[PDB]
Amino acid sequence: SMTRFDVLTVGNAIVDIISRCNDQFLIDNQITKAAMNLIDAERAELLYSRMGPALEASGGSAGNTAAGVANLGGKAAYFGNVAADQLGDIFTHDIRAQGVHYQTKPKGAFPPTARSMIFVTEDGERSMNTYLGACVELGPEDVEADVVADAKVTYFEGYLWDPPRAKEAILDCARIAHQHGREMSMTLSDSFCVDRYRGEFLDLMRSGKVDIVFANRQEALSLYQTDDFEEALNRIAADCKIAAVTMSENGAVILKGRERYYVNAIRIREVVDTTGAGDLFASGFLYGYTQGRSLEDCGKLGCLAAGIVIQQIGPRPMTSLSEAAKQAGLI
Amino acid sequence: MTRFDVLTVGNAIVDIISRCNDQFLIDNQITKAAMNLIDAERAELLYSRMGPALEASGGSAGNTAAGVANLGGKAAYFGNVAADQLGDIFTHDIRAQGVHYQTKPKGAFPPTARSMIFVTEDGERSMNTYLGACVELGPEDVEADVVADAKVTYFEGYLWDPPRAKEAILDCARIAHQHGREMSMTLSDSFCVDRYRGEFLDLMRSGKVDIVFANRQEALSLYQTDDFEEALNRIAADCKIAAVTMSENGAVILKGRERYYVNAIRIREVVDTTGAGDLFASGFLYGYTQGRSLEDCGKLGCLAAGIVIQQIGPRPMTSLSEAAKQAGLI
Ligand SMILES: Nc1ncnc2c1ncn2[C@@H]1O[C@H](CO)[C@@H](O)[C@H]1O
Ligand SMILES: Nc1ncnc2c1ncn2[C@@H]1O[C@H](CO)[C@@H](O)[C@H]1O
Ligand SMILES: Nc1ncnc2c1ncn2[C@@H]1O[C@H](CO)[C@@H](O)[C@H]1O
Ligand SMILES: Nc1ncnc2c1ncn2[C@@H]1O[C@H](CO)[C@@H](O)[C@H]1O
Ligand SMILES: [K+]
Ligand SMILES: [K+]
Repeated sequence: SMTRFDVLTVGNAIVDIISRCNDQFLIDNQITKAAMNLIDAERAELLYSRMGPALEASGGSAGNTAAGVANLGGKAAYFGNVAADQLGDIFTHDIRAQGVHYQTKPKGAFPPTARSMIFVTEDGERSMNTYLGACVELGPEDVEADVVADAKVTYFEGYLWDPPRAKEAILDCARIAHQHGREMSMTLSDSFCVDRYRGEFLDLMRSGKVDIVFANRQEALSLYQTDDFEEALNRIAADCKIAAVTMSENGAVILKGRERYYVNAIRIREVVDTTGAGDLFASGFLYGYTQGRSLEDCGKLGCLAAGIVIQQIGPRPMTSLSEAAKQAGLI
Repeated sequence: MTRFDVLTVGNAIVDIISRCNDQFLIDNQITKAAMNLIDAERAELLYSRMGPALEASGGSAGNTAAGVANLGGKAAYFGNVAADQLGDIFTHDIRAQGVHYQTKPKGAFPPTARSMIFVTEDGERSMNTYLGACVELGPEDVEADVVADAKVTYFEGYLWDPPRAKEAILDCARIAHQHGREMSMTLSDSFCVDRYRGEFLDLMRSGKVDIVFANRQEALSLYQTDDFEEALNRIAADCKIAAVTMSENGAVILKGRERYYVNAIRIREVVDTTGAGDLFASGFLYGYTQGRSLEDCGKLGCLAAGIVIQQIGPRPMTSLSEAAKQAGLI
């Protein structure tokens, strides 16, 4: 039975730069609200010059998910490329300190470590502005084949389709994972990311390279270019073995063939910062999944972790998810 | 018209913040509630044992300048960072708050100072500081026109650790007083006071410092006494104005024989005490440079301090001017 890892995740290694803003700031700066907005180095400088005093926290969607799995008690690993700089050192420290295996080697100091300027509005929504930096170097050379072979699930970001060579690494992961009887999972990441790579994402699912897909409502609607959510659910269920579809305050639904399992969102005192919600939903789900739990219980664990992360600043819970899961009887 | 209300001078530091259990401090021989100086090797070692962290611009005087600006006052800062990413963060955050900050980095080594701050379940903070580029702060960093044009110049007792910062401070005191401005200092930390007791007393008695900030522990340390009433009597005799904080018991402001007691504000929970004294000084000095009564200066200080301890991060993320308006202090 013994496997070295429950979950390997693969993504853009990013440090977040976080500030609260008013609604007008997003309009003035033509930032798309609630989305991941890619930016070049010049725009990164410009936006930073306009940003208020900030807090820094290690981020990266898949990075956050790996950290969450480790926090819950699972065995996690991560592939993602930073630079040999202070931001890279922060990223390396934080993920390793959480007890995630992280061994991707920087290639030099330039391009520098990716950062995302995340603007949080009063409603708690987050709008991200990401300079990919050293993420553009992630490639097949960064696949630790022994780790993929020894991970129950390898999970990756749709966001990896933006940098040039990351997709080649992911295809290598899929080959190795499936040769060793493991499963592959992806998140659709962002509705505009889906707009960019819709055909390629559908191909990953239909060809069986991806077994388990994570989406939110917006991403699922985007995937099929529909405004009919019921259509989106029917189609996603036909395109992948298992789909986990989140619906913000309305909880989540897990699909497997004709099976549907609806889960409620937890009670929130107040939505502080939604950054990381989907990532931590994936942590909870994948932790449950690799512990042999029912699909419903995987959904419950996802909703618990996501509800915790949106009540704090920072994309990675600072409290014990295992303790919260125990208190909730999810164990 | 004067360009600045408050110029502060201190060690420019980025904070690296994590919550820990009580045993961690014991295992690592970290003095609880204190500023613990560390070398580069110890910084690497402690970081290797620290959990996932959050980074936020810090530096005691940096936080104070940011708080004055937040309240609506006009603030400037002198402090030295390196030409590196942490220095860029520090530079951005203080300038983004509307603080004049023009100190030029001198190189990439030593790198920008950082302090690993461990917050225990009681909200207490224990700081472990590698001074880095702070050791390079000297007289060359004094913007004489800024000192000349600031109502109050305020500095950290912490500046007595790096080698040449005290020379910059003596130059500031000269310029400030030549232009009829006032000088202020904070005693910073009780162990810092133990290190520089005689020098601090000399700054006060010689008139180089006009307004002194202390907490209870610092005041007791200054006179090596267990008697808080003795410490208050003595500190009042040694400086023109003393502002002495007493944590949950508020503060007392002393001027000659005058004493003004002020209450702590009501709080939801002590999340992280980092910055409490810094922000008390922000509120006090903001009030002081707006011509407010010493009691109202104390009340502004207690408001700002009470806000900062209810959040993670040494610099309030909320509007202090709005809070002051709501509390009817402005
Ligand atoms: N292009 C990107 N790829 C992967 N993660 C990203 C991207 N932009 C922002 N993020 C991360 O998304 C997280 C929230 O899901 C943040 O912690 C942030 O670092
Ligand atoms: N407003 C909200 N209230 C409760 N949970 C939420 C909210 N927004 C997001 N979530 C949680 O985050 C997940 C992904 O958005 C959801 O499935 C849900 O569990
Ligand atoms: N040696 C030091 N000099 C000045 N400020 C410091 C020192 N060590 C820690 N600090 C700062 O003290 C602040 C809290 O008062 C923290 O934000 C931290 O950066
Ligand atoms: N427990 C507390 N409750 C309210 N205010 C506090 C507390 N601890 C410290 N402070 C504030 O911070 C200042 C410096 O410690 C005090 O004068 C006080 O105003
Ligand atoms: K969050
Ligand atoms: K604080």
